[PDB]
Amino acid sequence: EMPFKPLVTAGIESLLNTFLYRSPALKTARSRLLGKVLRVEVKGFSTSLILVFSERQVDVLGEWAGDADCTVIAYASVLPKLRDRQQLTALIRSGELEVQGDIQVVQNFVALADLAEFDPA
Amino acid sequence: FKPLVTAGIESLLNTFLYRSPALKTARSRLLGKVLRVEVKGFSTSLILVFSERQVDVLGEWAGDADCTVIAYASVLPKLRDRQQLTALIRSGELEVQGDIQVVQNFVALADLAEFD
Ligand SMILES: [Ca+2]
Ligand SMILES: [Ca+2]
Ligand SMILES: [Ca+2]
Ligand SMILES: [Ca+2]
Ligand SMILES: [Ca+2]
Ligand SMILES: [Ca+2]
Ligand SMILES: [Ca+2]
Repeated sequence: EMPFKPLVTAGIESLLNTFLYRSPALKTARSRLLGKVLRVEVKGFSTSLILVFSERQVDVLGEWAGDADCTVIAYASVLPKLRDRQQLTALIRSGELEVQGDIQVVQNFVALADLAEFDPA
Repeated sequence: FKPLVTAGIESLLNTFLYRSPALKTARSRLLGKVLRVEVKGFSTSLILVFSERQVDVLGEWAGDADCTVIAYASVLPKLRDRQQLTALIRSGELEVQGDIQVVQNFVALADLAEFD
């Protein structure tokens, strides 16, 4: 029997790495996140998601004893809305997404996801 | 993006439910069943097709499901406890269409797959 939570964090990590780190065209967009710790608190879920950005991959953890550079709090249904910085600004303004710490981290993350969709690799 | 998401969900479900040979008789209750999962707020459906070897997940399905479940994402981790599924249906947190036995068997299997 494999516990559920580590399987979920491993799955998210695999998805993020294939989507964001596989293409070398995105290197300059990923550089903006190097060394950043982004904590994601999904409302209604009892656990946190912590994304640690390095040069060759992002690591996803279910716990983090240290400091996060940016912390985002939102319901899961906000994720398909994070299409670009415009939508991100509207979500912050409406209170659908709450940001603590460095707002630039989540702006750079959303910008990277936007470019990852643009880039056909 | 959709085939990457479904492949990830398929891998998660198979490692969680299909890895242990001890669960074979519990999985047999779902053989040939199709379970559609509509996560509220998301534009796409998740379709789970149960076979003896594995569960297959698809993002698109030209067909009917034996059972369809509709809920917000936060209700999804509450689906590994068979005794609370009735409470979720009663509270309206989980809406069920079609054959209720399919989701009951799925939750019973998910409960047996995990130490509390
Ligand atoms: Ca890792
Ligand atoms: Ca501190
Ligand atoms: Ca830091
Ligand atoms: Ca976009
Ligand atoms: Ca791409
Ligand atoms: Ca049966
Ligand atoms: Ca259990």
